[PDB]
Amino acid sequence: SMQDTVADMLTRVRNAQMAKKQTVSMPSSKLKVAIANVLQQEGYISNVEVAQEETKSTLTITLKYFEGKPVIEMVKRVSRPGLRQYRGKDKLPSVKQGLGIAIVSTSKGIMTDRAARAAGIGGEVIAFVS
Amino acid sequence: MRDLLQAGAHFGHQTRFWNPKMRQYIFGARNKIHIINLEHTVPALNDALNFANQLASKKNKVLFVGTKRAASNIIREQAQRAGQPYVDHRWLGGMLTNWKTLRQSINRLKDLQTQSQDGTFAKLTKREALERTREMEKLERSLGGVKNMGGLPDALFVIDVDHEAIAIKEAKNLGIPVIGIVDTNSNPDNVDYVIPGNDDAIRAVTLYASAMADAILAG
RNA sequence: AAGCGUGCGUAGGCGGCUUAUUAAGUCGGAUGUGAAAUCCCCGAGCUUAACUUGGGAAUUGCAUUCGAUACUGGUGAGCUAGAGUAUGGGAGAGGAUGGUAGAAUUCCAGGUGUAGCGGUGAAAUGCGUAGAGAUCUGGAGGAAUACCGAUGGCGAAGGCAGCCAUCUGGCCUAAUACUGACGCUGAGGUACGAAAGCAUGGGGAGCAAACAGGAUUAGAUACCCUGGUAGUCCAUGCCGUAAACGAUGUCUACUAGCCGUUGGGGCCGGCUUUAGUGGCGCAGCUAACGCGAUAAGUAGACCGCCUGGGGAGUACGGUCGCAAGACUAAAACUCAAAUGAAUUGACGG
Ligand SMILES: [Mg+2]
Ligand SMILES: [Mg+2]
Ligand SMILES: [Mg+2]
Ligand SMILES: [Mg+2]
Ligand SMILES: [Mg+2]
Ligand SMILES: [Mg+2]
Ligand SMILES: [Mg+2]
Ligand SMILES: [Mg+2]
Ligand SMILES: [Mg+2]
Ligand SMILES: [Mg+2]
Ligand SMILES: [Mg+2]
Ligand SMILES: [Mg+2]
Ligand SMILES: [Mg+2]
Ligand SMILES: [Mg+2]
Ligand SMILES: [Mg+2]
Ligand SMILES: [Mg+2]
Ligand SMILES: [Mg+2]
Ligand SMILES: [Mg+2]
Ligand SMILES: [Mg+2]
Ligand SMILES: [Mg+2]
Repeated sequence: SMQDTVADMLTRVRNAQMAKKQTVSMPSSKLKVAIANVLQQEGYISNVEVAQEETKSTLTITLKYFEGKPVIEMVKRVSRPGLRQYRGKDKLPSVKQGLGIAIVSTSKGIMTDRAARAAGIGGEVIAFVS
Repeated sequence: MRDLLQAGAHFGHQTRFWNPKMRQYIFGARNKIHIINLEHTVPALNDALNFANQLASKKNKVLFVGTKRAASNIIREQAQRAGQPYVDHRWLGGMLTNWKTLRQSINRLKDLQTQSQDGTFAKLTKREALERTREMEKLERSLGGVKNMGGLPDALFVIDVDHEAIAIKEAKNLGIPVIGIVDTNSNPDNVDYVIPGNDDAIRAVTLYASAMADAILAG
């Protein structure tokens, strides 16, 4: 059934970028919003919205395209439910030699790889984005 | 704005042969036929006409290529009255890619037409010249609109981006700029200036051609 | 080369959303320890180099202790998008049991009637003057259900077709209500699983392995013809295999369109929406062929399986079986290929 939801969101965004959609909606969640805010701060998406219907929330992402091709060229789930990643502050991965980002979950929140390296911590690697 | 409204640039092909890549440039579909919205269609026809005018003002050419067997008369009509190269019968695969080879036929026509009523060809048989006249007619009905071109055109104007796909691919290869009047049943794949509107109507094709020509006359 | 024949489920793996808490995983610090040598880096002595040697770095570990709580886990509390339940309808060769119908074949008795029938490429074997074949009447019996009939339907798969009753399974579909993550997948294990075969007892019309005869043929243990027994059918059990195939494991989400068809819902013959089942085709994917919302695309969860060809799915051991066999499953030896898809020719009874 549906078990990984972070990967399901990443897959929705990837597939909507492949089909030149301008917006992608999905069922919202606290962690999904926390990852969408990081994708927006790094300039990878345009806008993030969360609409409460009555009890089920819906997240809506606005996508960016730069000269035809999409901005998110590659997005990859790294820590699956079947295998979690858990890097340390020294082994934090770099994506495309620092031209891409790595979403990390640390006890200080969800951040990018270089933010966690600056803060001298690092926990679960969620996704590579470029 | 309203001149294309009374022209039938709105009505199009039936709502079963649409290309899904034109759903932005459509408005609705009444009576089982998609109707193009002319509002945002005019704002791009004007840009295409400005591009054609500024291209004719910097001393460049533009090939009018239309051969759908319906607007093949109006294309020659509104082009030869505008001093520009024409394509009326067949898109002649390899006109731009193998332009050097077709030069060897444009020169055969520049020699054959001059060998009919320009060099006073006399002292010959009446039936022997019929074969050479057939050669010249077969060559002219195919290339008589590109004789005064002499080089690769700088722009192109097509009446059916769908029916003239070989020409659009040759342009997208040779790095030329294309302009097309793309209807509902057509792909806007490599048209540099897409102009949504009818590609088969009499008055609409005549309007597109006459407007392009009147923009060419800005010289 | 490689998806178990198909399900169900045990251990296990993995699991929706919100919130409080914890701090096990995870992260950070500190403190012990992680022998020296070796490796690495600076530099020091051998005329240089090997070599010797000072100091570090490293030893990514483990333990203790303190801190951080995003994520995973635990615990409490909630929620309703997954899963399920109740209530009205609908389609259906779903299954099991028992009746019944009509056509036809075969055989039997009688009537008419007389010389062929039958069969083939051509024949012959064969059946006929004891009366065949043809035709009519009556009867007996077994097996299968023309037309409808349909890339139709139902079923987990194997499969399922006249009609009727009885017992029974699932699915679809509309509303309202309810429960509140009750889920997905599953090694072992179990259930079902074509045909052929096997056991016990029946039945036996047609067809027909084996077999017999006639042909053909160089031969003909065949193909063709005339017969024909097991078997095919029923009851009750075994067997457990198939090109058991979509050669495509199950579940979930997402990604242009167009054209059919089956079962429903909605709205005005048409439009839409669902559950199936088909034909194309964008993107993407692919060695290519192709696939393309019924993916072989994009991702995730669990499982099964592959690792050159042969020897070999064989031996030996074991489990199961009445047996036939099935299942699990090697090695020596041997070869430098075997293979897929496409291309250009040539050939084709
Ligand atoms: Mg194979
Ligand atoms: Mg299978
Ligand atoms: Mg369990
Ligand atoms: Mg668990
Ligand atoms: Mg801890
Ligand atoms: Mg040491
Ligand atoms: Mg709970
Ligand atoms: Mg019956
Ligand atoms: Mg409740
Ligand atoms: Mg299961
Ligand atoms: Mg098993
Ligand atoms: Mg026989
Ligand atoms: Mg098998
Ligand atoms: Mg198989
Ligand atoms: Mg359908
Ligand atoms: Mg329907
Ligand atoms: Mg297809
Ligand atoms: Mg798939
Ligand atoms: Mg493949
Ligand atoms: Mg064996």
